[PDB]
Amino acid sequence: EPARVRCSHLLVKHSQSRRPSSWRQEQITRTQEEALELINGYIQKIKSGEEDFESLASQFSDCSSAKARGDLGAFSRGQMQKPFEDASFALRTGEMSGPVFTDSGIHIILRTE
Ligand SMILES: *c1ncc([N+](=O)[O-])c(N(CC(C)(C)C)[C@@H]2CCS(=O)(=O)C2)n1
Repeated sequence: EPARVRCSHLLVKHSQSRRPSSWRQEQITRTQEEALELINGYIQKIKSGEEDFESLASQFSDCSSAKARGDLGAFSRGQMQKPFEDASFALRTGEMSGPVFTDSGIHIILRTE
């Protein structure tokens, strides 16, 4: 394990997220059940090749990271929410997580460095 990893991510918020608003939608109205459907449907399109992960993150991620195509940069442990941190460090570079639940919402993660 390295001291830091670099990941991109796509976040789908829901109405019970920590902050139920984003850059692309002033009030998040969708249920967590609908947030996961989207996450799972993004995963299948990324696996089929129909969709590109960073194109999707730049259009639909409810996180400000979307303006950088999903990239967060490099981070060590002790910084992000534990579920995101653990999931990110359990990835090989170039590997894409399944769903990841944090207080912010539901995440797909892709380790790059
Ligand atoms: C979304 N876009 C950017 C970004 N960031 O600036 O790193 C985050 N972010 C970190 C902050 C705490 C907002 C600085 C996420 C918070 C939830 S997370 O653990 O998935 C990382 N989010």
